[PDB]
Amino acid sequence: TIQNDIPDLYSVFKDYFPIGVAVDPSRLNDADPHAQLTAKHFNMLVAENAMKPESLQPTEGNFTFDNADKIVDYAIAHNMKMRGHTLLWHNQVPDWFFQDPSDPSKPASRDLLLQRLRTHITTVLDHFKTKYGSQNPIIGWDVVNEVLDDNGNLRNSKWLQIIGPDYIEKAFEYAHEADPSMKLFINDYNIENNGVKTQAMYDLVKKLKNEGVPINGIGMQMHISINSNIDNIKASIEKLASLGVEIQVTALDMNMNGDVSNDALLKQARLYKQLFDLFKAEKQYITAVVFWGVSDDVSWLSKPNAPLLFDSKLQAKPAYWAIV
Ligand SMILES: O[C@@H]1[C@@H](O)[C@H](O[C@@H]2CO[C@@H](O[C@@H]3CO[C@H](O)[C@H](O)[C@H]3O)[C@H](O)[C@H]2O)OC[C@H]1O
Repeated sequence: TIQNDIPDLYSVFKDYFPIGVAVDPSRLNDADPHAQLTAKHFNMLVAENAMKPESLQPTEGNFTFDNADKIVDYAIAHNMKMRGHTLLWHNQVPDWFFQDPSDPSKPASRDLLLQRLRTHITTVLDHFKTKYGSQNPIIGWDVVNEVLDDNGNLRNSKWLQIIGPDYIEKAFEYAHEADPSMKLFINDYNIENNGVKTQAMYDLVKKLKNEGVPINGIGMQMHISINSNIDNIKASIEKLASLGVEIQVTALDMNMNGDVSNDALLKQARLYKQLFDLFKAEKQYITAVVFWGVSDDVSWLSKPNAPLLFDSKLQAKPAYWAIV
């Protein structure tokens, strides 16, 4: 049972940016405590899995939008905005995209993979626009997800192998052409550490924007840990923001490295407070902050963990109180 009378989390940040959460379509019923926590605390929603490539086009031409639409319907019913996650990734993407259809033992050509990418992107964006029109809550999409490797080079996924380095620019071109009203993001993890990957993201976006690629923002996943350095996060935000793009914190959670003790929860509260003070200070750049999961019991991180503001019993944790 949730605490109904404590402050609605997103309301605390009304003068800064929307506060969202990634959800599962099976946790949206009015009688479900997870759905109650969702509607109470967040004014933005993201599909944790239902809008990924495999979740939308499992086999070629066979589009499965029911779960995604259930989430969109819920966002509309609760006056929430949404982020679309994600049009291209190297995980949760079906193998058929990369296979020659006449000989599945061989790879698709650059032109065929690009055509499939264009058809996927266009169908996905046209689906939400035609079904929901002006009521479409989605304000932007993670057009590409995790395209850098941890050394800062382009990740050598099948997209890169088959097409080459311009597959990123093409994804953005296709998305922009399908729906120019959507803000287009490049999303990634570890770019908040002010290391080689942060520099590579800055370099890549600088390059693509100078070439006219329609990138509107950079999504910083923010899968931080109890040991993360706030100074590095501030420096990363400032560096990426210098490109003149929006910054969104897209998948925030805190890895406790196995320590879920009361002492650790207090340390987590101090760190989350510092993190949100930083986000508020950078409000001129940050346009959304989204948590990757509603409560600890439904977090994607393996156990034991305590990554979010609501615990495994759906109760507000010390970090929630520290922030509000
Ligand atoms: O077995 C499969 C699971 O492994 C899968 O788990 C999801 C994996 O993707 C996570 O979201 C990513 C978290 O990291 C970054 O933020 C990415 O951008 C996200 O996409 C989900 O949280 C997990 O639920 O689910 C499907 C199942 O078949």
